Amino acid sequence: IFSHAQVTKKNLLVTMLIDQLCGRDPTLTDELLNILTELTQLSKTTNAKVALRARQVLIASHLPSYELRHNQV
Amino acid sequence: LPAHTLLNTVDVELIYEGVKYVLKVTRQSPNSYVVIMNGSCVEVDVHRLSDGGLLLSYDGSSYTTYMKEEVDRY
Amino acid sequence: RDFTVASPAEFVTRFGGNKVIEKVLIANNGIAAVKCMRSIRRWSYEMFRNERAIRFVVMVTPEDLKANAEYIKMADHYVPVPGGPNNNNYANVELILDIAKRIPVQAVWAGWGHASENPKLPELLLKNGIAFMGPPSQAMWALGDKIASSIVAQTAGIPTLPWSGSGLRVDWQENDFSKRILNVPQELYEKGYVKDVDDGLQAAEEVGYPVMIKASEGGGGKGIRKVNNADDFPNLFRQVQAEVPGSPIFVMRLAKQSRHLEVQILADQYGNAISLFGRDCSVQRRHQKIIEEAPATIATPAVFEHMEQCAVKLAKMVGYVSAGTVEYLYSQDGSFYFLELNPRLQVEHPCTEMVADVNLPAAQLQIAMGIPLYRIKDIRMMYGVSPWGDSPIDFEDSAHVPCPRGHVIAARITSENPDEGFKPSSGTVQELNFRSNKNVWGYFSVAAAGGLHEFADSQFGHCFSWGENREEAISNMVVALKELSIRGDFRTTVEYLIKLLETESFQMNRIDTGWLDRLIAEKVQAERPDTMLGVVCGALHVADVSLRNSVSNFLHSLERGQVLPAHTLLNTVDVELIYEGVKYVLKVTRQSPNSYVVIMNGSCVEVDVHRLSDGGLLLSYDGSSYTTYMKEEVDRYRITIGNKTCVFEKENDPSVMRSPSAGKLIQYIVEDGGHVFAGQCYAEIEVMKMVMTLTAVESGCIHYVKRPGAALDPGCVLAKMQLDNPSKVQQAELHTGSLPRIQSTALRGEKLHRVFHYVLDNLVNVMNGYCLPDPFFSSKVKDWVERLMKTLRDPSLPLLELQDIMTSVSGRIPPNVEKSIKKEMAQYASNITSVLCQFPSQQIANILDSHAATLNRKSEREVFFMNTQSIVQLVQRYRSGIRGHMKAVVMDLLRQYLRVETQFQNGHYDKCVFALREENKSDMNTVLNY
Amino acid sequence: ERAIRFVVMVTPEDLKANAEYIKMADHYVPVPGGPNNNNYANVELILDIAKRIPVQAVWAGWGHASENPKLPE
Amino acid sequence: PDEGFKPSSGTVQELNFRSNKNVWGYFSVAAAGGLHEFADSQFGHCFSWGENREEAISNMVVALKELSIRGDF
Repeated sequence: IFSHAQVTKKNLLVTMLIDQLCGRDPTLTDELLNILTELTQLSKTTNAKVALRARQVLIASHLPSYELRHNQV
Repeated sequence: LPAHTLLNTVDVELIYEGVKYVLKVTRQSPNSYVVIMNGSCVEVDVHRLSDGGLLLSYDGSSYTTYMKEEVDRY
Repeated sequence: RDFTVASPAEFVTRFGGNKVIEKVLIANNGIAAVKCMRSIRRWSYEMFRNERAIRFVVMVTPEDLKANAEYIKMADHYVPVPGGPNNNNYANVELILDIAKRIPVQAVWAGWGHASENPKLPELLLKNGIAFMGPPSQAMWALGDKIASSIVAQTAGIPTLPWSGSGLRVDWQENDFSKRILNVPQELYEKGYVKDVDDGLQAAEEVGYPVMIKASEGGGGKGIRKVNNADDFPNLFRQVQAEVPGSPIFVMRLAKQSRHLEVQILADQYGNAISLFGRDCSVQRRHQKIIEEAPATIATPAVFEHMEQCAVKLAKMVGYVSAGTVEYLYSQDGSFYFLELNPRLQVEHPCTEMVADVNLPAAQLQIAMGIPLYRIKDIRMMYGVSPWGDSPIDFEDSAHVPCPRGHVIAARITSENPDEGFKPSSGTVQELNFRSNKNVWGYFSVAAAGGLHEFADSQFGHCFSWGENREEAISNMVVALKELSIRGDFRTTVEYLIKLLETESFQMNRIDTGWLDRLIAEKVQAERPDTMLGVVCGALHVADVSLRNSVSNFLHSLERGQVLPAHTLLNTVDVELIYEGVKYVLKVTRQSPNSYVVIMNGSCVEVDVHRLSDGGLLLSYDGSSYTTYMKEEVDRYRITIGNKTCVFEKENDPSVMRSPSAGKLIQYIVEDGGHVFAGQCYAEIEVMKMVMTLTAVESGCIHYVKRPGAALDPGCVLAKMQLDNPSKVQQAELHTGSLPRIQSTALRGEKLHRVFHYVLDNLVNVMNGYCLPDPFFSSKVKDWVERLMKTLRDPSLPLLELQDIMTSVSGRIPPNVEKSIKKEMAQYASNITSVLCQFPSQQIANILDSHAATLNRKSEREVFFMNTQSIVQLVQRYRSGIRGHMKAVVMDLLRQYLRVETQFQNGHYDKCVFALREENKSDMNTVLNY
Repeated sequence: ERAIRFVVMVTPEDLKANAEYIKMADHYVPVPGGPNNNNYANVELILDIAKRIPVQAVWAGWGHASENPKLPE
Repeated sequence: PDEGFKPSSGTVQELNFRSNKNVWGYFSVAAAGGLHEFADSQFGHCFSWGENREEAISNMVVALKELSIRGDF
């Protein structure tokens, strides 16, 4: 209960820790994928920002990071 | 009970020699307390002693402290 | 008297030092930390007029914090460190350096803890500009293990040695520094250590029968063998070679039973070393010090001065600074042997402080600042020189000036358990009260709140006593120890120390290093109270706990709206206690809230019991009063009477399986006659309509008493089990006698108006439910009635009451009324034994009302009406004379009866109780009383 | 250490307050409480106790009876 | 001493007098227990010895600064 009461502040921390881990490195191992796909399932509106940002990571980590396209083309 | 009767912040008011001081007290950990007055904050390491008192570390110096609450005084 | 210092810098400048110390780290805990901080702060106030001029940093483990260690609150700053064994917190020299540099400190003090035996710490500290309050590492190396120590002692004035491998030595270096280079003494090492099976015999042929063989890494119960024969040497010798395979072994001659003396050495960083004084430390248990004594009174002046000279020569040639101890073995014929140098301050160092008027830890601080000995105040006074000066001292020419003042005994309080050996115990403190007095003091590492944890060593406090001579010091110590109070979960060896100090062999100073071992084998754990008193006291404690629990639970039930029947609020308790194999069975009841009765085998004793706020009981038994405490353990009761302890066993021995509760037996799980193991379920019972199994406690062959399907009572007999009977066979021999009895405080012929109160109060308490058992009730009550009837018909009663109430108030009574009252009561006394004799209640009332008819105003009104109230009460009671008063008393008792019993008519118990509960809403004690 | 026995007079107040002298004494006798004139400044009571419990001496010190010249008589 | 010198009373919570060399003292109440209405002031006495005036003062000052008395009074 106590830790749940400060959910918004925790969400700020969660987003900062996502951006420093899956930022300029669009790759996801099969340990982070489990977390991200679990995190996007928080449907309550209090935890939207984390579920949104996680989604942005998970969907963005399928496009080649512009070196592959440059080289192949 | 709802999750606003289990607060982590306390407002404290204390008058000394006619001067009123208003402070907020919160925690960064079970032992790390933060005292805030007029937008300035100080960190204190607090440990609970078995004898009812508190062991503080404030500005390097440590202290052992005790409080008794009276009807109209601390 | 012109020295004006305020900071350590100025002090160093004035006294000629070279290093300023403002912060000290203590790499220790408990007693050592406490003592260091206290002594140095005293000195700091003396010099700087600031008790906190030197700041102390301590390292705190979570264990010490949770145990509320005493040193924590004293420290200026604390830093947490990892807990557990010493190698994580205090014996980690690299961690010590890390803290010392993290928090900028100028020195480190180690004392007698865990790091002062590690020669690597001074190196690490000196390489970073940090002053260690102790020797340099080169000394601690040269003072290495035992072979090097025995060799190096022989390079100057040679102390005798009992063949430390051999009696061979090296060349002379009387006052020159030298390291233990393995070029010359290697030969000695080759003789000091052995390789083959027959090498050690070459020592045995010269030393004799008592040979001790030890490995270079021996210790902790292994690697040590004591050879008592000549032809059995190869056996135990080869054993030691196998105890630590691959390591070198050494052989030495074993010590005789004689005295262990010590010399305290103190030295500066400029090559000046002095001997302070000695100590006699020959009270040891398994080579552990217990009692120390400061004047070394066994050694004659000549030989003792020689020992001092040898110790100083060793310290000078090796290059020792700050402080240390040299041990000697003193034989009864005036011949000493070198044992070892301890390169650190000892715990028993106050012994030499108190008789030299010095401060050793402060002296260490001043040495660390680079101050020579001839500038430190106390040393200067010790050699008869003005403190406030700078003149040098010729320590060799004035070495006869120092002289001990008095005699000191230091007794250490350990946490061992003299019962069943000396196993270290631990737990919480409930009370710690050391009553100090003139010439007695002491200090502890724990307070009343706090405790001793697993990693917290023994020796949690020290007591010291000074006297002019040996006998006075003993007397002070003995009394002081008998007066202190230590109570907790752990055991506290104090009473044994008392018994030792009262032993004639100690007092006549006829002891040796094997004294206590011999006494231990003779089973000397005495200092027990008398059995009868212990039995009574334990009975009272057990019964009182049971009675208070009954009251509390019953009252709690009443508050919640439940009514329990009136047989769960009992006034009689059965107590069973085994002492020294003898079982005692007693009943305890009450004649009043404070009057208890203990009954055994048809004999009763009365005890006056008062509850103390501290958890104990105040007793009055046979005239004598006692203060007692009880602690209930799993299978024992620990009873403290005064300062003596008695332990009673709680019977659990017959190995009979019993039902823990009421209920019903459904079935048994195993066969009758089958073997059962502990923890296996043997039976199935149901209480509460909810089934509960039953596990066996012991492994054995079970035979069942009750047949399947049976009513179960708590503590009933269900099934016996046959075991192998390890012990506790026939621990009954039920005592069948009678308890003490000589008094009773019946007031037989004492004043007659005190008897009134006595008998009346007993009868009132009967009316309130306090009643003896069957053969005792109406054996004393009839007498109470008869005595009351006789008292109430005696005409002398009311005047006696008047005497007491009038005499208690002499002042604040106008002289007029005072004189009149005295006259009237005298007339009444003159008319005793006359049919017209009547108590002049009206006349007393008349004169008091006359003065009140005058009616002085303004604080002369109220004083008169108030200080005469007792007289008013007395005259009101005897308006109709002794006859009316008698009838009034008896009527009032009958009214008590009706006050209770008219409430329990009209229906059943619970209905009446609910009526009372609903009337007395705001108080449930009233209901309980009914 | 207990060759000379000491009797003390105990009021209910001192008993409830766990006065230190109570535990040290060898014997105690209760007396009436309140001001000093009921318990300790009452010389006649002191005599009454001294004879009721056969004692050979009475020490008063600096309390309340040592300023009353009637007690030695 | 605050607001004059009115006598106070109540329960004791802690009484720890840390004795030392040449210092001692004693009290009429223990940690458990208290001071009641009829219980006079002067519940303890501390004594310190020295060779001269100055040393005795020093001992007394330090010892007083080291003791702990806590209670309602």
